[PDB]
Amino acid sequence: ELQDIMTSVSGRIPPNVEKSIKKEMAQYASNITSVLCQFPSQQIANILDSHAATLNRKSEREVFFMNTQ
Amino acid sequence: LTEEDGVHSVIEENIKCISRDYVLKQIRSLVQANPEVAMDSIIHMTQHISPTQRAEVIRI
Repeated sequence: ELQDIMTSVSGRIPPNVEKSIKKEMAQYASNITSVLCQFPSQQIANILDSHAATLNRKSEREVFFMNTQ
Repeated sequence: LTEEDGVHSVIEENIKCISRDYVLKQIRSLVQANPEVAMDSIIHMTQHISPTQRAEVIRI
């Protein structure tokens, strides 16, 4: 499902952040079938919010806010 | 400070032991606030030493 949205949000995208998430889903794939694999939800979100840290001074954000939504 | 990348002192080692001790206590406190988490903390903890680690627990 995070694939499927991420297939459906190839645009609207910061490729840096995309490269981060798409890497680490890739490494959901690497760490899956372990007894101990969880999604690093908080990591991706927080990272994204690094880029909220950088974007948010501008109100430039209603496509972006609603994609980050 | 003469021996860098050589024969080091044990006072240095001792200081490292306190560092070890101090980190360990931090964790004690940490578990104290949130003891329920150990297992999940452990699954990752087991990612290392694990077969032997299974040996003592299985002993238990």
